Amino acid sequence: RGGISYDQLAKLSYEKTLRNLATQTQNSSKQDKVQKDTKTGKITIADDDKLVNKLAVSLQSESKKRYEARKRQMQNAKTLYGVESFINDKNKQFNEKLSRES
RNA sequence: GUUCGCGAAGUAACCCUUCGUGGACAUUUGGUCAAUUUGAAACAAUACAGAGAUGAUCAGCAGUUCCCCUGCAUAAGGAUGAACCGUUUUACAAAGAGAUUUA
Ligand SMILES: [Mg+2]
Ligand SMILES: [Mg+2]
Ligand SMILES: [Mg+2]
Ligand SMILES: [Mg+2]
Repeated sequence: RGGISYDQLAKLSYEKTLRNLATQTQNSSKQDKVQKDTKTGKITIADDDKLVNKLAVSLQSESKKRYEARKRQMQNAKTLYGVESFINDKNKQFNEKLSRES
């Protein structure tokens, strides 16, 4: 049991997004360079604007999905426990935090 | 202007006066700045509030700050000098079920 370290958590997050990129290519397949300017020193990479848009969309979708999966957790945990005496929400979140200690 | 020469005129008798002409002496101040409104002090007054830890009443001492003010100050005081008192979501996974799809 126990917790998962950050180097093991990062690999599992990297393994998970590779399966999201695998099925994204499978759902697409189901439906149907390097230039180095010598004067400036800058390196320009030419890439597809669709794959850059799909990168920007999927990060926003994962940002909203974790935002909504946490918002429902806020609305559920506020309306679970009311037995022990509280005063405000920061007291409830602290007295619940004492319960996970024991 | 002074002084050292030189030349001419007059008085002289080689000295004085006069005006011509070479030298020498002395040689570069001040402003970062213009004299009332438009290149910048600040108080006071009026209005509106009105002193931290509190259940009430009383001492304070710090800290953080791209706020300082008094003071000789590395002392101390400025309400414990003031401001602080809010807003708060992703380093995120692993297991186990029902609806909607796909081709
Ligand atoms: Mg006091
Ligand atoms: Mg006092
Ligand atoms: Mg203080
Ligand atoms: Mg003080």
